[PDB]
Amino acid sequence: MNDVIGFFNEREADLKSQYEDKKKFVKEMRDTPEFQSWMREIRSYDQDTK
Amino acid sequence: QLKEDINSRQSKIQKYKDDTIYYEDKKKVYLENIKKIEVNVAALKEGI
Amino acid sequence: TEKIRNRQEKIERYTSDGTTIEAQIDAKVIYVNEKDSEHQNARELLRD
Amino acid sequence: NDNPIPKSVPLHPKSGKYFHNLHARDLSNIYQQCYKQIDETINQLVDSTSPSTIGIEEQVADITSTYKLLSTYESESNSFDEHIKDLKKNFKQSSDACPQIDLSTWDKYRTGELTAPKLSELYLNMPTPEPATMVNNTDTLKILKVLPYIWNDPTCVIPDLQNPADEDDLQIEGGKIELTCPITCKPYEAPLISRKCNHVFDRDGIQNYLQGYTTRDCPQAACSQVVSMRDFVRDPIMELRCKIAKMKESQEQDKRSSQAIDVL
Repeated sequence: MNDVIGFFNEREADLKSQYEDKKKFVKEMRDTPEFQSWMREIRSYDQDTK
Repeated sequence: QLKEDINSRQSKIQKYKDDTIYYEDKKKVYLENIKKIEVNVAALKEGI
Repeated sequence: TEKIRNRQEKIERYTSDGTTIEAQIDAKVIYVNEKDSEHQNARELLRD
Repeated sequence: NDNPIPKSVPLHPKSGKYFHNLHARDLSNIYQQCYKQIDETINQLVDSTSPSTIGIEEQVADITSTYKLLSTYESESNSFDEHIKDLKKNFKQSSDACPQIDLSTWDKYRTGELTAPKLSELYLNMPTPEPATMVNNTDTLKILKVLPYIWNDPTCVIPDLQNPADEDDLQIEGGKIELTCPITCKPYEAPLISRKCNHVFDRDGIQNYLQGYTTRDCPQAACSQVVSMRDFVRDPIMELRCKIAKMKESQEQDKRSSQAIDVL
């Protein structure tokens, strides 16, 4: 059991690392340079409304 | 007590032999994986 | 591979030690048998 | 299930260390000391009882029962150790056969769908020791059984293989076994007997007959065979008979002399 609990500890550490990587991917998915390109296309459309 | 200790040590020797057998089996599996990687690399190089 | 190498080196050293300790324990068996004979002599001397 | 405590798991090398360490504690020294003690007690009892005192039969039977019980104990102790080693071999083979738990095999074992050998269950299921393939026949037992008859009379023919009652119905017609050899007019100081001749010889003059000839015929009658030096072995029965005969003749001589002097 000491072997299996050490193995499960390293497995959960790997899962924690993967979860951190997914959080980083979520964070970089937003605030993109394309997201920066947005909110001024809206302004350009607002210059010439409907 | 020495006879008991040396019998225990001989059983330890045989279990080391078994452990080395399992390690050699793992090494053979690793070599098979290496050969598969090598043939994949050869195919990729051929495409290259 | 180096793990297997040092494991089998330890196995060979342990087998050599086992052979040497088998010779040594045969020597000890002769030793305890002759000590038992010396006690049989000593106890009969004490008896008489 | 519930509490994650699997019933059994495959053996580990670290656990293999303890498995190799586990052994059944020995009684060889204890058994041999007990055997030597009872043998020397029997030897002391052989001449201990007063020659005029009669009735050693019950003590002989009690000592025979004690020796049989000791021999049974030794046999079942050997059964114990052989069962232990067989159980260890079977358990190690079963553990080697079973796989190893790495990812979820431990979970499978915990859920009960996977089973591993358990030394407790195997030791509960091991057969009870059986006193089989064992014979309670020793030289000490033989002399213990035959000593009451020698005490009654120096010359006796105990075997009843031909007929249970005696050598032939009710009359033995077996003559007597003489302590003093006609060849050597002296008590047997070196009683040596053959497993084939079944005759006791002093060996003082027997070596003279056996020198120069590899095999020589047995000088005694009722048999026809040739034996060498190495077929001779020590026979405790012969000197037991000699000692009891000397002790009885000494006591009877003392009694007759004392009574004759009391007459005067």
